[PDB]
Amino acid sequence: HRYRPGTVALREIRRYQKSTELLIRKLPFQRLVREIAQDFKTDLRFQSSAVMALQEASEAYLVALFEDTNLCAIHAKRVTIMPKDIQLARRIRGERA
Amino acid sequence: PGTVALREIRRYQKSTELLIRKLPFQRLVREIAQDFKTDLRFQSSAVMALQEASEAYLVALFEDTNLCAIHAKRVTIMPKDIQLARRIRGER
Amino acid sequence: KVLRDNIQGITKPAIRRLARRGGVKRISGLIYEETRGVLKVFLENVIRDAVTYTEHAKRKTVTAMDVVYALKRQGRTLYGFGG
Amino acid sequence: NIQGITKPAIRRLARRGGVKRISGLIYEETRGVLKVFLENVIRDAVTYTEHAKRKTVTAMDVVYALKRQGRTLYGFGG
Amino acid sequence: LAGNAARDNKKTRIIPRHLQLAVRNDEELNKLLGRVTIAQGGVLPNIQSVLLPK
DNA sequence: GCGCGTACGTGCGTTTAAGCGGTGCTAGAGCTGTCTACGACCAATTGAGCGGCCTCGGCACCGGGATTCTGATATCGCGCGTGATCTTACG
DNA sequence: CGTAAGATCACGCGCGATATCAGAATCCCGGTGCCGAGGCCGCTCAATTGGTCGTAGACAGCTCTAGCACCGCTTAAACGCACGTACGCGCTGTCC
Repeated sequence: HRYRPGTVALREIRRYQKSTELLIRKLPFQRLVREIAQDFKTDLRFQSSAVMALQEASEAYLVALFEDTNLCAIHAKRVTIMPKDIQLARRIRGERA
Repeated sequence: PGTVALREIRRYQKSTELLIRKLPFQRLVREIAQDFKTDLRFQSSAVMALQEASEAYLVALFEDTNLCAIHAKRVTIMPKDIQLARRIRGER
Repeated sequence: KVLRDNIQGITKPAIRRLARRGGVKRISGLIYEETRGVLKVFLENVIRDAVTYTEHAKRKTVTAMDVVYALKRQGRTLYGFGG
Repeated sequence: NIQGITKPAIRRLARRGGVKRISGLIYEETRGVLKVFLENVIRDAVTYTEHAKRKTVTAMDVVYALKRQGRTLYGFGG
Repeated sequence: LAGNAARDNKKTRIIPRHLQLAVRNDEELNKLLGRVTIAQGGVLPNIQSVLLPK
């Protein structure tokens, strides 16, 4: 049959909050890191542990940001996060101006 | 309604003089300190620095509260706005 | 002389002026008590740190330097009173 | 390159964050935010590496950078 | 607290997730590590009310 | 978008403790002279943690079986609407 | 006697909770292998003590200035009510 919209989302929330394995596949993230680094200095090498540290920190930061964004959306009687939610969250955090 | 609100906003954003009255604030600070340890005295400049910090903090908090209220298609700040602002700030 | 209920010394017009400097236009009734609570928490933390520094100094008087050090501890550095 | 951070990956990160419903423009906004964050952290890490006269950014550089930004990380030789 | 958690999760060896659970579930430790992200730590299970089915 | 309940603004009136100044008392901070305990270091001594190398196992994986959970449907129940029978009123 | 209004019973139609099927989740269990954890042995490298020196700190005494308290004065600041008006709450239509 068919699951009603919004149920598999909750199931995925339960599934992912119980696990700790990273959610961005390694190689695209690594290539993004190398691209970003290149603009600051040429011909650079990275220790795999450094890439893992970056990935851990970024993923944790994004998860926290999404938590705050979800709180913002809920504050507006909403259930879908929208760009304005992220902007407000970062603004209050003091990251964005 | 609401005109004098804007007038007051402009007036108090033009000036810098402190908004909380001096002697109630001093009494409150003395009480709070008393509960942490008895028989404390204060340099008046220490009280003034405490008041400056408190007022700056409260004005920034109110800015964030107003930002939260606008986010909810509202114009009046309400306690849940402050709670959201402090949560997002990482305060407890 | 005993001190009691001074937190109400933060009168409604004062909190209102503060919000005005914060750009707020319309203020709900319940805001005032929440603001008093927030102010009390902030003062408790700052004065806890300041009184700790004062105790280490073995002084019976709290100095502005103590307040400035406490504020710098809380990631709320302040200029204009030394340090 | 930046697009390699796939929409569904952002969906997984949000799910772990507790989000139920996601907007279309979110994905791109998240890509921008992640770009900025990586930019700052990697800038600091490189800065350290340059000062170390090494062509190989180390994990210690990343840890020190994250500490600078008030985002301390554990598990890589703190 | 981490050993307690590992017992609750029925494991003999502590892994990061146990440390994360012990820290975040504990109020004072969570406050102390307020600006620390623990590698392979994950998050606590927490679903907002309004997101739950009716 | 529409419709309804209402919190509190301005103004007015009333009342009060917050700043100035004036005096008076003074607590412990700040600045000189005495006196004394102890850690860096050098020699010499001794011993413990890190690493190399062995040994061992709690859990992942596979595969299978058993217990649970939404979506759909349908009966029981309750509530609303209509007709038939009994009752009362009028003609 | 005959017609019209009202109460109750029977029958029919509509909204809500809760018995059942069924595919997808989730948990438990038999049996195997492994890379990480644990222990023993060497080896440097680390920790401790005999004994010295200047250095910092503790102590005591003289000096006093803003810290504290009250009195009187003046007045800007704070609190209660009429009200009505825009704001908050709730229901509803549309389609993104």
